Amino acid sequence: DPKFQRVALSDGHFIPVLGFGTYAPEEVPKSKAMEATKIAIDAGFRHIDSAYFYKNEKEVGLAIRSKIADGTVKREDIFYTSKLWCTFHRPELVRPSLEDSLKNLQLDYVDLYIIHFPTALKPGVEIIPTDEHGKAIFDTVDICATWEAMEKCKDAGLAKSIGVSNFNRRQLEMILNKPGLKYKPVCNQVECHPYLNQGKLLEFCKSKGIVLVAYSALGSHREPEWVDQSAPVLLEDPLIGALAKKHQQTPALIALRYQLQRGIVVLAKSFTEKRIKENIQVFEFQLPSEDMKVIDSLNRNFRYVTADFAIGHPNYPFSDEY
Ligand SMILES: NC(=O)C1=CN([C@@H]2O[C@H](COP(=O)(O)OP(=O)(O)OC[C@H]3O[C@@H](n4cnc5c(N)ncnc54)[C@H](OP(=O)(O)O)[C@@H]3O)[C@@H](O)[C@H]2O)C=CC1
Repeated sequence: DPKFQRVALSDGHFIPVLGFGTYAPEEVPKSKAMEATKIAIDAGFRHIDSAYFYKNEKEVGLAIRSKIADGTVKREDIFYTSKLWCTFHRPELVRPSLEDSLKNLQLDYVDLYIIHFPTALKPGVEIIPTDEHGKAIFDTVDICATWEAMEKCKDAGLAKSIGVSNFNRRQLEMILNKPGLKYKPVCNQVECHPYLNQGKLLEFCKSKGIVLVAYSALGSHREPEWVDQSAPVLLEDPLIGALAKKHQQTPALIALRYQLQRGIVVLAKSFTEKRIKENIQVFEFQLPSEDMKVIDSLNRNFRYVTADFAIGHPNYPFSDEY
């Protein structure tokens, strides 16, 4: 079945091309990620994307283990991703954080463990420590030192593959060029959609054998406190709509298909049963090249995720052109 198709990672493992996103706004209970991940697995999703920062790994782990126990899948059929949060970048904190995730999931390994952002923050109890004025407190940690601790996690068997998220081209070169490098990042998970199509970073990643993984491919949750209401609304875009009508699909499906045909691994979050089922219908139609070119005209360098917490940090990723 085409919906189970996978893309080769540089390390010899394989990643399903469509993934299920599990983040939701803080008012949504974590149970809904559990319930939705069960439905996703039933619908045919096998790649599941989470993070320490989402505070949902006990719930997503329960979902996965329930679907292993009712025989819908085996562990090896699931591709689960987690992410190292910025307050754990110090080398001594990386494996213990992954081990905590694994204890919360009740799983023996993750398929993929990635550095969530390139900006280390002060370690401690707070997930985003701040000062008196509500600004985040930075830390100074060499990203290469964090990377070597990620390599040790692969060697320990706790992560089948390792990668990065929200890195720019300069930052990927830092790791690629690290003396002693043992494992190249297998991916770079970044925002990507028709308003931010990532064409330059994609070409760079492809030149280096790194898979680009797209988040906010359906336009995000648009939470205030990360997105100004003046943000363009991807799923209401009238041209995406016209193409959805042309193909007898939906806007969401156009947005997802665009990414698949560019060699991108695309995430899609939905906690609505009908939509979960819809989204995996992306494998049931194709776009012609002329329509791909039209969708390329939508690019406007618009980010739903600016990571304002990290503005002023030396490793802030989004100042460079790519
Ligand atoms: N590495 C990183 O820094 C980041 C990683 N991520 C990952 O990427 C995932 C996806 O990105 P995210 O920004 O969460 O959201 P998406 O861009 O995937 O959009 C989710 C929104 O689209 C809605 N939606 C889903 N499918 C449809 C459909 N078929 N028709 C209409 N609306 C639909 C959802 O509603 P509903 O659920 O109510 O159905 C939700 O409101 C995250 O969950 C997370 O796993 C995201 C941001 C950052």
